[PDB]
Amino acid sequence: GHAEEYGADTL
Amino acid sequence: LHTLRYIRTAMTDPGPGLPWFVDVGYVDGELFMHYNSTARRAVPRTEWIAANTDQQYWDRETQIVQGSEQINRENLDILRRRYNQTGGSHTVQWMSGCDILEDGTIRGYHQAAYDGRDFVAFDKGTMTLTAAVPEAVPTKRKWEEGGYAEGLKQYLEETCVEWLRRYVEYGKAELGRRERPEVRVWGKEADGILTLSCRAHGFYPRPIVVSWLKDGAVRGQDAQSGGIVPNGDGTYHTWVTIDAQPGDGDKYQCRVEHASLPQPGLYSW
Amino acid sequence: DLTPKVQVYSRFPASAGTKNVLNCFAAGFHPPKISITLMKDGVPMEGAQYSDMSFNDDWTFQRLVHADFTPSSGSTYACKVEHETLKEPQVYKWDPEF
Ligand SMILES: [Ca+2]
Repeated sequence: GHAEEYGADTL
Repeated sequence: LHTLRYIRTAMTDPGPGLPWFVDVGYVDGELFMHYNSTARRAVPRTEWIAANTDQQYWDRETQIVQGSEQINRENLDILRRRYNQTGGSHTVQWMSGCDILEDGTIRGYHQAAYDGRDFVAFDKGTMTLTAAVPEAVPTKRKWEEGGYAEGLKQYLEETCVEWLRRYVEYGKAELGRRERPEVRVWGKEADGILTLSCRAHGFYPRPIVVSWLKDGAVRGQDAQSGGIVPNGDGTYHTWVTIDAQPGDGDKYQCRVEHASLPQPGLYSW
Repeated sequence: DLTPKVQVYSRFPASAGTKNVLNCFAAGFHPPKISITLMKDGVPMEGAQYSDMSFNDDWTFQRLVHADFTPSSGSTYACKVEHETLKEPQVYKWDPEF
């Protein structure tokens, strides 16, 4: 049940 | 109370024969999914998840973590250049998920860490990424410009809950099961001090209350607990010790409180 | 950098002849680069399974190593833990009667 938007992990 | 937790790790030095990227999921404190940079695929860890999910679900899940793997790969270089570091062992940790409490309401979180210390944390109330360190201000600027907050708060409050509500329903028997522990007490005399140890073997669920009783009365003086340590089959273990006078071994008893036992079990030598 | 908290224990209560599982759990350490080995009289044990490696709320890492074995009388079972925080390999002995 991972979030579709993997760009939220950008630093 | 039900909890959903997704944790990620981006390593520089794993080192030999170990993957640099590891992603795992948790349902009420139980491992149900696994992902590694070597295999490059999301795999089921429990019997209840594999029997209730199709390959189309896992193919969708693999594509998501594959994109997340490359972002955290870039994060290791971006943060090294920002902190002006050259090589060495550096780590990027991610903590995401939601919690369902007894009214209570919904509690969602999305926070990161660099070299074991707090870096950034998402606040769904203000819809802004809070910067903990002075080196986290360039992250705040690029994250808010991307517009991730609009879709992330909707996930943690609705989508995350929807996934957790059915995960509990799939393994209702696997999570609600009760396992009776095998309690055994031991005594060892050292430098004029009698040390008594009490161990509980293979119990489920995780909550347990272990105490010492001298001559019927509960004694917490010089008592040490090793906490709750997990086993390779899903069950739990705990170790408690007490410092007593030599020859007073028969006086002490081990009080064990668990869901599997209707009444607290007293154990002696 | 944080030092690892190691605990050695068996799955079932120790008894000679009966099959058991030896466990070694290390927690509260950083970085994740750790070497954990289950030993029988200094010799590394066969059929050892390593954990997927997770981390706690305070960002501290944890790993569990388990191996199927039969406890024999006279044999000394111990766990060797190697980390960059320690300049010496820490050996934690397993007591069947403690
Ligand atoms: Ca969609």
